[PDB]
Amino acid sequence: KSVIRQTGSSAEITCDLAEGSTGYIHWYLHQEGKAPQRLLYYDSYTSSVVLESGISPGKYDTYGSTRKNLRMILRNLIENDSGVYYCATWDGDYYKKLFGSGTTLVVTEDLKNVFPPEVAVFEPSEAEISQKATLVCLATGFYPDHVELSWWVNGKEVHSGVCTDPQPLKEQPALNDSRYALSSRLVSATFWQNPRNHFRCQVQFYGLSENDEWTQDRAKPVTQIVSAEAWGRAD
Amino acid sequence: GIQRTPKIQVYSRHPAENGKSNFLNCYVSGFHPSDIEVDLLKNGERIEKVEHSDLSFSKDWSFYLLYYTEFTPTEKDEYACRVNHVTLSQPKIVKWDRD
Amino acid sequence: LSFHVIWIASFYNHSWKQNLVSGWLSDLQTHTWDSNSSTIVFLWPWSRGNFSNEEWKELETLFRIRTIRSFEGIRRYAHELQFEYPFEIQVTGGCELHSGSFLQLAYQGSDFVSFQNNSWLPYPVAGNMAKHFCKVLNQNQHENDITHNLLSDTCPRFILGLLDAGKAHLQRQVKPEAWLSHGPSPGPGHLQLVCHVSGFYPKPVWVMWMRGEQEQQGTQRGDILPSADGTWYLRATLEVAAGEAADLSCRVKHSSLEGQDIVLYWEGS
Amino acid sequence: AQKVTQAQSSVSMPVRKAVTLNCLYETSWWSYYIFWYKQLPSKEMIFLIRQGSDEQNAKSGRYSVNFKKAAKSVALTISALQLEDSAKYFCALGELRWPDKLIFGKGTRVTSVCLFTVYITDKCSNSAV
Repeated sequence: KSVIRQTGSSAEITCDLAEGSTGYIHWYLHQEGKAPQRLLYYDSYTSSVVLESGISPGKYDTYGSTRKNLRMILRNLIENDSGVYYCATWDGDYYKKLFGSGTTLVVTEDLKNVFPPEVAVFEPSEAEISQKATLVCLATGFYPDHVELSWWVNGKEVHSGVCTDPQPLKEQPALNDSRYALSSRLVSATFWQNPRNHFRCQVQFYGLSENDEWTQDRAKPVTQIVSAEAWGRAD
Repeated sequence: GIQRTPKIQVYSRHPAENGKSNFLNCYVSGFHPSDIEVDLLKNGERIEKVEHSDLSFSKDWSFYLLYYTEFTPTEKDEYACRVNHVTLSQPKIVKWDRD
Repeated sequence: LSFHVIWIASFYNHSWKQNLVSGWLSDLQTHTWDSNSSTIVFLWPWSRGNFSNEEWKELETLFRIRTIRSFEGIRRYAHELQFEYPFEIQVTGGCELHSGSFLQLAYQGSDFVSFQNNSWLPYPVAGNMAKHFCKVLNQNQHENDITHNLLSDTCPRFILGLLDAGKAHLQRQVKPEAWLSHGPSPGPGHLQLVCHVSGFYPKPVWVMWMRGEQEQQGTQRGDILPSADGTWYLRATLEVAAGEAADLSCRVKHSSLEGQDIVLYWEGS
Repeated sequence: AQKVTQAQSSVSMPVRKAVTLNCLYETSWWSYYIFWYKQLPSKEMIFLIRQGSDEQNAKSGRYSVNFKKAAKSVALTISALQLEDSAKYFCALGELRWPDKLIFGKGTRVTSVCLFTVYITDKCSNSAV
């Protein structure tokens, strides 16, 4: 769902489709601000991989010999060809072109600039009952700006009573290589007045893997789970 | 520059005679976009089960197709041949002149 | 007088192509190809010619590997040869009576390249694309040997067998049939007299409006159109001044009428 | 030889209302569908409605289309507005006889520390921080 890679290396995106009503399969690239376009399509009946318009031949290849488990590998990555990548195929009726899930691909110059989040719970207003309370955790200092976040109070997943800031806002907007942050503002009066209620707001961060090289003096930002802890008082 | 409009010609194999079966031929010639919607119309409705010839081209590499169907004409029925094509702003309809 | 094979490769989109192969003897068609079964469909009993039952299979295998390899070099060379979607490719090849062998190719309706003697030659007007296309076609020398073998040797020895076995169907004679009718008026105080003729074979005919023995020279003879049964059709019109027209007739001469002209006399009521 | 674009980039409408999204297309075809798609914030893409050429006006469930084929315009009219259906939307177009790739528009987006229930955040009671 999320892949991070450096410039000049290779990347393989695996996309999924509902069972297979598959004839020819197409790949589309989506970039925020611009319009999505098709890069290439794969004809499995003859293993034909033809590009489109002014696309550099050999840059993109596809070999997934399965209706639902199909792969596309893009090579010699640059800082430009980064975005969401979809797989699509038409219906049996050819009336609707069904699309896949989509893999978010981000590319950076050096294998640094990636860092895990900094999630912690803050102190709300002292008014509180004077009959509601709102505890919030902020995840900041993480790049790329694609993480998952939940609350997990009392050892149970949260479902309702929370709206999460969908678009993470970059801490330093001038240089487009810094980190971003997002909020998770989320309770009744009697719940937090009870000093036995636990909040373990957690963030799932996507990063590198074991096969990735690491040279910086800090820790390698592998896919991690960073969580905070908080409780309540009586006065 | 290299988009040619088809020539549509409508004719009957046999003289028109109410109650007797006959054949209606529509002939599209002289086009090179090469993809076209030829339809025969009976009182406005699209006629189904219309057979054609295998597509081919002439010396100037211009494409011609023959489309035909059997039918029994009446006094109140009027027929036409409708053509939709790249080089056409609207579908061109050619009627069958019966005296 | 000539037998030729045509090939129509239409690339409507990157993932949409349709190639049609057909074998024609002048106007009428005699063979067809079916990629579903990769076999040659003979359209007439005599359309097999004087060829062996074996080398017909050897030809249909040579065709299927040739049509499948050819129809796939395009879209691999689509960017290469600067072919713009959508586009069309057309090819004609055959031989004539008594014995010139021809083979020509068309891209986007215009003459692109041609095959002469034993090589692919570009048309000078076609530009530099044809030169590139000629070079890629001139690359493998076995194919051009195989092509030249077909055009020089197989085509004449086949057309001789085809015309011989088709003698009963080539010089068969079908009598015409005519009916007169009204046409769109060409103006005010003017009528249009139309003389339809249909059902004749072969194409050579003679049709003209008449006044006694004076051929009315204002006779507008139309095109000869097919009728899906081997016969033809032709309408001849004539414009008159709303009068001095009730004495007009349409005369038809054909090689099947055995010297008895069909004559129809205008009524106008 | 085709182009598809959308004018507005981000709008907002009251809950339980009716809103529309226009789309302009310059096409040289006589047989084609144009579709509307829904891009969720999680990048998921969902089909919405299918119409085009001479195919009446498509109302396939709680959503209609204003079809101006003479002026080459299509507007996706979504009535009985749901607060849930708040995502991005993209306008696509493709050939009828030979279905192949689609040409899309630019998209139409639809919508210590102290919170007023350095950072700016966004709103989603109001929970902006």
